[PDB]
Amino acid sequence: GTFNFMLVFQAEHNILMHPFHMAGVAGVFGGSLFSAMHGSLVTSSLIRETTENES
Amino acid sequence: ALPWYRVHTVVLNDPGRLIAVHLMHTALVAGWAGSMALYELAVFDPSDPVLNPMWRQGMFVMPFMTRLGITDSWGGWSITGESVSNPGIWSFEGVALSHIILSGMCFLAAIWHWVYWDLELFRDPRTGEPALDLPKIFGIHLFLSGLLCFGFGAFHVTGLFGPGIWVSDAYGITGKVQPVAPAWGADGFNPFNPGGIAAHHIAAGIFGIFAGIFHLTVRPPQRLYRALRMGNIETVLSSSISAVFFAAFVTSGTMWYGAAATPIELFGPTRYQWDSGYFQQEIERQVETSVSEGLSESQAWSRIPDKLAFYDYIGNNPAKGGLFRAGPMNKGDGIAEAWLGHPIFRDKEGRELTVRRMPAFFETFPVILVDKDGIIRADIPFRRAESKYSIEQVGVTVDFYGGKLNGQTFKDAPTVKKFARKAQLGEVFEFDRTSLESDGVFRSSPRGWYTYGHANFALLFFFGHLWHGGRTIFRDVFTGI
Amino acid sequence: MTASLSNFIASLIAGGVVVGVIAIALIVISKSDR
Amino acid sequence: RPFSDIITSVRYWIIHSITIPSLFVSGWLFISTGLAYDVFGTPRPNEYFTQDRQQVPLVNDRFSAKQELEDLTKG
Amino acid sequence: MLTLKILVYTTVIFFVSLFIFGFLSSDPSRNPNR
Amino acid sequence: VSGSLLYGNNIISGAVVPSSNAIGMHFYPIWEAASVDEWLYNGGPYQLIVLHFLL
Amino acid sequence: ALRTRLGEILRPLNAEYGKVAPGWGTTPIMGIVMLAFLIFLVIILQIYNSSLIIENVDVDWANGI
Amino acid sequence: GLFDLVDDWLKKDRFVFVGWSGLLLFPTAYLAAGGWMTGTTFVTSWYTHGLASSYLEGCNFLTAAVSTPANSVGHSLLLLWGPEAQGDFTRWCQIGGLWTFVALHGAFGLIGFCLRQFEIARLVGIRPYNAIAFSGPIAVFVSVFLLYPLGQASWFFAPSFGVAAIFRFLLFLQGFHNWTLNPFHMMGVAGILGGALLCAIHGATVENTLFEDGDAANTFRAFTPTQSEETYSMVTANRFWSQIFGVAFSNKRWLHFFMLFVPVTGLWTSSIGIVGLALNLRAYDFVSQELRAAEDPEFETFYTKNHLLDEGIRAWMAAQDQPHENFVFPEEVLPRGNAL
Amino acid sequence: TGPNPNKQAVELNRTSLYWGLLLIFVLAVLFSSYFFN
Amino acid sequence: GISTMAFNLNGFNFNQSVVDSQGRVINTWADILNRANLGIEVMHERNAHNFPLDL
Amino acid sequence: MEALVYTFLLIGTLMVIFFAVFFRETPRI
Amino acid sequence: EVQFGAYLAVLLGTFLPALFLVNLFIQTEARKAGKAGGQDS
Amino acid sequence: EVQFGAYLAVLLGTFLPALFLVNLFIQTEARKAGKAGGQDS
Amino acid sequence: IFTFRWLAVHGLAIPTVFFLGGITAMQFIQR
Amino acid sequence: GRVPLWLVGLVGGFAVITIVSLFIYGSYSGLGSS
Ligand code: CLA
Ligand SMILES: C=Cc1c(C)c2cc3nc(c4c5[nH]c(cc6nc(cc1[nH]2)C(C)=C6CC)c(C)c5C(=O)[C@@H]4C(=O)OC)[C@@H](CCC(=O)OC/C=C(\C)CCC[C@H](C)CCC[C@H](C)CCCC(C)C)[C@@H]3C
Ligand SMILES: CC1=C(/C=C/C(C)=C/C=C/C(C)=C/C=C/C=C(C)/C=C/C=C(C)/C=C/C2=C(C)CCCC2(C)C)C(C)(C)CCC1
Ligand SMILES: CC1=C(/C=C/C(C)=C/C=C/C(C)=C/C=C/C=C(C)/C=C/C=C(C)/C=C/C2=C(C)CCCC2(C)C)C(C)(C)CCC1
Ligand SMILES: [Fe+2]
Repeated sequence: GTFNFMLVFQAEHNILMHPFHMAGVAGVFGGSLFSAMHGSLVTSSLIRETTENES
Repeated sequence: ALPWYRVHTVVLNDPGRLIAVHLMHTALVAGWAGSMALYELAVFDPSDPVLNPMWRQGMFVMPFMTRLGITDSWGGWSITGESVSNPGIWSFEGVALSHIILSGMCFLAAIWHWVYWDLELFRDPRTGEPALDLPKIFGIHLFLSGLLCFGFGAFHVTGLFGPGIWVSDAYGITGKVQPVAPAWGADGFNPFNPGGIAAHHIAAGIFGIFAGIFHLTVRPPQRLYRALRMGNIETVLSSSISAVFFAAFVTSGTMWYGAAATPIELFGPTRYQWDSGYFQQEIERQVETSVSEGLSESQAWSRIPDKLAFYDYIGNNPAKGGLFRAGPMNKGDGIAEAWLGHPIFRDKEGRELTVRRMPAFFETFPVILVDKDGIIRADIPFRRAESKYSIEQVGVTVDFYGGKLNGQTFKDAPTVKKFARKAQLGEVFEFDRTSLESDGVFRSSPRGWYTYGHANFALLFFFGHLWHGGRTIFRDVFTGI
Repeated sequence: MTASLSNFIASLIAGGVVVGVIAIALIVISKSDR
Repeated sequence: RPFSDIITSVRYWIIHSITIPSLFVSGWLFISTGLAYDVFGTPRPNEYFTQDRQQVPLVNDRFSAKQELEDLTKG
Repeated sequence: MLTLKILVYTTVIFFVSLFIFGFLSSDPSRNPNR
Repeated sequence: VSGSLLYGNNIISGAVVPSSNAIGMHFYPIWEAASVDEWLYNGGPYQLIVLHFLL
Repeated sequence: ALRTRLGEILRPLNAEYGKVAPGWGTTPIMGIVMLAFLIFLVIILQIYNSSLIIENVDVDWANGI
Repeated sequence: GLFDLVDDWLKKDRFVFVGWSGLLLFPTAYLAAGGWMTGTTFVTSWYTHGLASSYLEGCNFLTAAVSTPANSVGHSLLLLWGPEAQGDFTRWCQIGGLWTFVALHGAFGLIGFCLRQFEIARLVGIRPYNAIAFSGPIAVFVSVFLLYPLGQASWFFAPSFGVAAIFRFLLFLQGFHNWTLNPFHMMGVAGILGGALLCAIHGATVENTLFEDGDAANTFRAFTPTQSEETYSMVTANRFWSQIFGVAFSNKRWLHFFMLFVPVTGLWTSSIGIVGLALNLRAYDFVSQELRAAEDPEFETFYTKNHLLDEGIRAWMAAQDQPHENFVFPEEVLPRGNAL
Repeated sequence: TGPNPNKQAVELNRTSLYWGLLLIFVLAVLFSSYFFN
Repeated sequence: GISTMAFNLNGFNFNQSVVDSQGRVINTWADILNRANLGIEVMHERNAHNFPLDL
Repeated sequence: MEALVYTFLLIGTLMVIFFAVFFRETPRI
Repeated sequence: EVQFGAYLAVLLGTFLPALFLVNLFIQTEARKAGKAGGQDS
Repeated sequence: EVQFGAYLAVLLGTFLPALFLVNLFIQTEARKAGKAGGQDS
Repeated sequence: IFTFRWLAVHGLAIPTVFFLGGITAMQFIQR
Repeated sequence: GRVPLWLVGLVGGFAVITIVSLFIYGSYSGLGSS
């Protein structure tokens, strides 16, 4: 039903060519990008306080 | 102590137990090969090798056995149609049983190597700790593999002391296992030239043997030893993963596009046979030459073999099934019975209308009839209100040539529509939709399944290589900055 | 030795000259900038 | 040297008022004279269709693409 | 079905009045600092 | 249109079908229908669920 | 620890460990070989792709039989 | 040694790190960006798609694109010196060689960027998790721009480098493959939305649990980079989220690893799905429902409605989407519903 | 033969158990219909 | 975007924007989007419509 | 008959969610 | 209608990994209890 | 021919009790290893 | 003066100004 | 540091506003305006 709603919305309204949908796609992609990068940067620089046979 | 994803790292510095674990993996693989062969033999139907080949029945392991020369079976039948009297040990059942025995012996050896882990062989006299001289072990194993490759190429492919390999015709009508002479020329690199396989294996043998001798003798340089960390087994793991997914990509590509190592008769026609009308063009050429020599159209079309017409059907297209449509192709359409004959569409003015065949992308394609110059002449209207091209307004007739309906013609309206819809997708065949309860949906080749599985495995192993190589390089820091 | 083979080997030479000029530039600077 | 110091430097603007407008004018003349149509082969507004062909000029062959395009792009 | 409407109208006014008089009962005073 | 599991649907095809077009924007609680069966025929549960979810 | 007969035979193969040649050893030969391998691979890839046409090599199904 | 001082100069500290990976990062990435810039400005798609995709022909930013080469050319590399073009830059641009130029150069620049991340991590002495995270976009690019066209008829069916061209790609895959129904796409969208969720929620939680480290309303100036103590109360945030949601984080390392993990695995699953589509092994139909609808004209779900939409979009789009097929569909053949 | 010096233990939190159970069940929910077809 | 488009303020419509000297229309990537939108539109809710316009 | 399997899977997932909220490891400082 | 082999696939893929994880957790807790002296050995 | 519900009965009745017993043995051994000091916690 | 920066910056900026001039001329080039 | 930063900032802003404005005027008069 969600997919049907999205397709009919595209047909009757042209959601893709609306700048606000573009802004939303940019926001979601940027959110994923920044989440991944922040997690990688924080976990990479972790003070050594454990052995190798331990999480 | 150890998280679940890190549990197999205890065998990192126990040369002995590693062997045991690799042996266990080898036993599992061999057992799977044997059991799969046995299951396929159980569900195989060697009745009609013309309209019910191995690839039509969903056989995945049988093509690889038949490629290298395994054709006979203990049941008395042969994959090449003939009958075998007293096949030797090297039949399908013999191969499966040999694999199962190998699996059992490898299992026992794995147990022994796990129990007796502290062997003095895996020790360094200078230090007294377990260690492996990887640059020397690599030389030994590479020399062995080069010897094996040379032997396989020179003896088991050229037929000097071997059965040979599977060699077929350009259209997959008459193919059988025979020795292949090597091709030491530019044509040796033609992917569809089977002599290239023998030439490659002989040359790559004589090449890897020399490489192995070099690695046995010459020690590594210090710069490379420090850079590649040639004292850590994990760099070996990462590089090996690299080579493995490279090979997987190559094999998947060669099967998807076809080569001399993936013959039509074993894995089925490729996707691109249907796009360019390979078999359709061949059929047209044969009919043209039979008419040119002088013969009736019916008998000219009746000389076309059923196998060639069966190749020109969209149900055999590997790029036609679905991901979750399980089972063999026969589950999709039923077992093919016989060819119905080639239909010829003519209109009132005695033209020759041709039904536009559906491409591979589409799953529903309209029925459209066009003449020799690609102009619409008839169709099946979706909305029959103001249609000016309907099959009834423009009288269209069919005349089947060379088949079950050879010499028959139809002038009625509904039957012409039925035959147009049937002929919209390749040739017309007779199927048995009751033996397996075949539903109305297509399915994919072993070609497509192999390509899909191996491309995905290669894509994952690229990531595996990335992670493991990164872990080798950052070993000292891999515990905390 | 067709047109395709000549073009292919000439492309190999173009790659060679590109790598060579990059290396020459690196050698000049790296030295004059210890 | 930091960016802002360079941006506010007078000797910077005395070398960025004879270089930038000249480059801009050259870019303008690149297509004002119509050279770009010939360099990249893109069709002018009056070269999409001709008197002979009134449909889209598609390429159908691969190893003869050069001649096919040469013919299509005749007029 | 009038009974069902009566019961739902009660539940709704029940909880809504609970909300309205809970936020009227000196809520800003309820706070970590005093 | 069927959207329930017991009516030949799976997890993906199943859905709670929105209310009927004849109702339109009109409020359709349970007590406005003459029978519960009719309320189900015109997609009242969609309205109930959506209004409660928003609140 | 547990010297086995086999182990005695295979001992010299694993005897030397960590031995290495100083000063770049035979690295330039490795570079030469890697480059020639790259040339061979691009030759093969462009032949198979039909982007490099050579006499007497038609990338098409043939009649081996 | 000559190698040593060259390596020293490459790892020199400056405004932008060059490194050994720079040698193939900078030229390839620069060439890919320049190829896209020239493509969406001068070269056209008249002879490959029968379209106009350039600023010179009157397209805006939303419609200009670098279109895929003509379908008549197969999976050829379209090398400028290749048999298809044989030099002659103009015909190389016209037949669509710029798409392959951009794609190949961008792929090698992408490899260079991952190598650059590895080298930066090694020089700074930190763990390389950043390269592992970046492996996701690499997988997406390889599966969509390389593997999918390779599995199809030619490069013509790969996505084109443009804004509207990507939308056409989305609609094409939905219409022809039912890509929304594929479970791997569902995993990908779950991962992407979860990544955005995690980013927003972590930002808000950290910013709303700051400590009293100043006297001004502006809380941005109460932080110094060379700080040892934590700036926000992990305990208070944990209690808040355990009282509201029911479960909360209690380990910053696990929190940030989860933030890394979610989007990357979403992208990897989506890439697996696309690789599956490349061979037309698509999750298109539910056989049971298709049957039960075929034998009874009263059964209907949203699923069958989606199938009808797919048939309509396919039939109405094929004629203009694939000009090389010379599809001609009369009006009475096109599927259409009622009066509309 | 002998006591191997490389034998370590294995651990799994309850949160890890919950994550694994949730993952397995959600994967089953996602793929069950497709397997049924 | 969704809220604004609920009141029929759709996205950009760059349909037949490029015209050659004579006047013939040259398709862009937006026109193929319009083609797909037409394909979806003429099929959604097949039996619901009785008049040419979807208002 | 598959409706039973779907219902069982959904209820099992809900039960797992229930156990992860009220039977969680208590985090201590 | 539906494939009668999925049942086995779905049920085994649900139960076997779940029991594997439950096993891991139970043995972890048992080892933890054994390490600390008490009524449990 | 045969009932298609037995498959589930036979396979579940074989696997679930077997995994239950394997679980019991594994947790017993883990507790025993935890009680005795050593490399295992 | 010609540091790597100067280079990279100029290699990114010169084509940018060239293209901007070209694109402006186009906005007038009217059918 | 002779020219103040915000002066060159304003000049650049005026230039970019001009260029972008020339683009919309174009979306309206010429190719692509229909
Ligand atoms: C390091 C940077 C780099 C990299 C990785 C690439 C990579 C690529 N470029 Mg490229 N390019 C670059 C810089 C780079 N470029 C620069 C700076 C320019 C501007 C001049 C260009 C301009 C350019 C054009 C115009 C084109 C490419 C193309 C290509 C692609 C195909 C190239 C090919 O087949 O030749 C491979 C070449 C080699 C492998 C040569 C390597 C050097 C050899 C090994 C030296 C030794 C050979 C020896 C002399 C031979 C001995 C004899 C022999 C018989 C054994 C490929 C992706 C083509 C393309 O993508 O078309 C779609 C294309 O048309 N490039
Ligand atoms: C469309 C979405 C999207 C874009 C545009 C994007 C962009 C970027 N991501 C980067 C990084 C990252 N992204 C990451 C995770 C993610 N990134 C995601 C999604 C995106 N990431 C997602 C979903 C994730 C979650 C896994 C990580 C973890 C990183 C980084 O570490 C890295 C970074 O440092 O960011 C600051 C930057 C490094 C680019 C690069 O390689 O430069 C080098 C230039 C190259 C390789 C040339 C590009 C060639 C391309 C492939 C083809 C040409 C394309 C044209 C130029 C433009 C076409 C435009 C039309 C299609 C409209 C760049 C800004
Ligand atoms: C001991 C012994 C013996 C015996 C042996 C045996 C009997 C064996 C068997 C064996 C076997 C019988 C084996 C089997 C195996 C199997 C396998 C190993 C499988 C696997 C599989 C898998 C792993 C899969 C996976 C998957 C899935 C599930 C899904 C999809 C995806 C995939 C495909 C991945 C003998 C007498 C000889 C001798 C003496 C000793
Ligand atoms: C391809 C090729 C090549 C190369 C080339 C190059 C490299 C080029 C470059 C080029 C370039 C490099 C260009 C650039 C351009 C740029 C531009 C055109 C830009 C624009 C911009 C704008 C428009 C902006 C906008 C905006 C934004 C984005 C945001 C904010 C706002 C504003 C509005 C400001 C060569 C020669 C090798 C040859 C072969 C082919
Ligand atoms: Fe943070």
